[PDB]
Amino acid sequence: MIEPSLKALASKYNCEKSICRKCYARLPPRATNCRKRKCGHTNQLRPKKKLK
Amino acid sequence: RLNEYQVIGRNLPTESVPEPKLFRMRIFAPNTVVAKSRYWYFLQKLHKVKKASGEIVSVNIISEAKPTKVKTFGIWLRYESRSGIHNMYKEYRDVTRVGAVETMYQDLAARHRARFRSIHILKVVELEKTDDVKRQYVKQFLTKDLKFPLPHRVQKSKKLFQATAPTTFY
Amino acid sequence: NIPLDEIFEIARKMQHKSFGKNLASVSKEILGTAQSVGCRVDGKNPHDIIDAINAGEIDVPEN
Amino acid sequence: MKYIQTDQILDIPEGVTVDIKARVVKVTGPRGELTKDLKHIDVTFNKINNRAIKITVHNGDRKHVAALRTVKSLIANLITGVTKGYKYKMRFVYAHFPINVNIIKKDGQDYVEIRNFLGEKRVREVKIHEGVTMEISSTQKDELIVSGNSLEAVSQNAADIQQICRVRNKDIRKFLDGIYVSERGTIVEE
Amino acid sequence: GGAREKKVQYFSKLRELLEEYKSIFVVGVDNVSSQQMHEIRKALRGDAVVLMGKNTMVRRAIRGFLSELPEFEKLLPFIKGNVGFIFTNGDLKSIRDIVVSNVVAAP
RNA sequence: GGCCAUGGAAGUCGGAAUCCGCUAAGGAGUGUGUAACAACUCACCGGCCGAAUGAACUAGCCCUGAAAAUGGAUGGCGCUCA
Ligand SMILES: [Mg+2]
Ligand SMILES: [Mg+2]
Ligand SMILES: [Mg+2]
Ligand SMILES: [Mg+2]
Ligand SMILES: [Mg+2]
Ligand SMILES: [Mg+2]
Ligand SMILES: [Mg+2]
Ligand SMILES: [Mg+2]
Ligand SMILES: [Mg+2]
Ligand SMILES: [Mg+2]
Ligand SMILES: [Zn+2]
Repeated sequence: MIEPSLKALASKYNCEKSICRKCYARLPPRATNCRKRKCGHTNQLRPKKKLK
Repeated sequence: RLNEYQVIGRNLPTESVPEPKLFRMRIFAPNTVVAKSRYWYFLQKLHKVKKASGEIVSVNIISEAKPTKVKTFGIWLRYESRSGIHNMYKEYRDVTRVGAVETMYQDLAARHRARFRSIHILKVVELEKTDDVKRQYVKQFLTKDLKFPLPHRVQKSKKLFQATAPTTFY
Repeated sequence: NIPLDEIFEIARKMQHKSFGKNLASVSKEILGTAQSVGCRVDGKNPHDIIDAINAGEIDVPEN
Repeated sequence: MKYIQTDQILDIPEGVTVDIKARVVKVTGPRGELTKDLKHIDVTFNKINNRAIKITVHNGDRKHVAALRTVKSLIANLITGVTKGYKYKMRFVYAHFPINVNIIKKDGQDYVEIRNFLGEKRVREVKIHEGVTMEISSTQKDELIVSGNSLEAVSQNAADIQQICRVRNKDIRKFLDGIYVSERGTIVEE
Repeated sequence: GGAREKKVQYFSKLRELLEEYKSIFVVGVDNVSSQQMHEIRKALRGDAVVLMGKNTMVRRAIRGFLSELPEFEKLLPFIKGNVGFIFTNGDLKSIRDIVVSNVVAAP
């Protein structure tokens, strides 16, 4: 089991992200555009879904 | 290569109207043949007159008042793009009114693909006050004690081969 | 339906609540919070009869 | 737009001697010297005084102007690396399998040896960059201290250690095991 | 357009309370909660009025109006940082009994 | 600890609601955290620096959109302030 203090540190790298809707990119949560050229730097982003 | 012309014309006198109003336009044209042609182009955009029913009264070159005084010009434009019709305003640095218009024609050709046929010059005004300057790409030359070098000078050679290493100091 | 001339009593029995201006502000706190339920507050719902005396309708400047 | 001139001001603390010649920066401080070649950028340098340096770009376009404050920031990072140092603290995050981390030396090279990560029999080895010091924290359980003068080497070794512990073929939202950077600071506390 | 009206009401009630009472001293706080502030004005119903706001508005809105009520002038350079106002008139002791009463600290 | 739902939901499970009072500041709450609170983070208002900043739109070049079969064609080489 992971302590809650360490679980937030790990979640900062694995979970707190946004995802490009066309090419599936792991983006910073605050990002407004995708960094990949293949999708045309689209603004169509959505948060990475969480376990529930 | 352009000149600024004052072209004055009028409707042909009739027994009803024997002295029609005289209208003047300032035309930037390469020669006097296009100056009188451009004049009729704009009168038929505004006044019920034609070249067949009108008469050119005077064509005169308008020389720069102070051709060796550095000025900043604001030019108001109305140009046609591939999709619609647009108004625009731009600023140019030059010593003659004609030379700013020549820069304008080169400038809208390069950034907007606007040909000479697609441009209407609404107004050319010399900006007297430094507060009258709105655009930052010419306002940067109105700062006090402006200095700048010209790094990386490339010298044009008359010969194909040079026996010494190239340099770019300047 | 209340007041039943006792909504001031609900405010002066709950005298330790709203840190308002002068007593009558405490009467307004119950006015706002009892609006959330929704019954026979003088015919309709509050945020209406409240806003009457909030601006000035009849008379509750009770001392 | 070709901005006529753009400037940034470096600040040199009292004990530090920056030294620039032909876009080769050598920063000297109490903690040592760091050097960096910037021949891939067109910038010019002026020594304002012994405590300040002006960094200038003449007639630069948007991207070439953008490359100016990054030069400033890199030299500032060099200065604080030779006057304060850098320290990255890493916490070992595991749910079930303890991560067995040792500082080994093989073939005359220092390595960080990770064992039993997610129960694997594999032994992970990360080369320790030159000028970088590793230490197993005594005051904290499951903590690694990466320290050194150069911020780039320290952060890149830390990233190497973090990256070698990536989870494959699992829901990484659930399988949060790994080695993660928890604190990015300096050797000298402020 | 609503900001310049709440600004005007702020200056309107700033000067409404200036002449109703009088002289005022130093009044600075920090790390003070919203519940922390409700306690002082709970016991100070009428003998004092807890004026509040900010800094930059207060300094200029009075400095330019130093014509109807000059006197202050050199009294403005005192306004620095997190500063409120308690508008009343009592004595150097009679107000610190009713105001300084509530304090919350921390280690 | 708003009402009702709920084993429990106290802002952060779900429905009518979206109010009031102090404020300059605060939503019957933008999130993380709890069985639930607590807890912190926001929404907005403060102190600080001090001269600019945000949004929508228009059209130039470039990029994504743009998948076919022998190896190969701006005519070729090659060309990037051309
Ligand atoms: Mg007409
Ligand atoms: Mg230009
Ligand atoms: Mg141009
Ligand atoms: Mg046309
Ligand atoms: Mg030669
Ligand atoms: Mg699976
Ligand atoms: Mg692109
Ligand atoms: Mg294409
Ligand atoms: Mg080819
Ligand atoms: Mg050429
Ligand atoms: Zn993408």
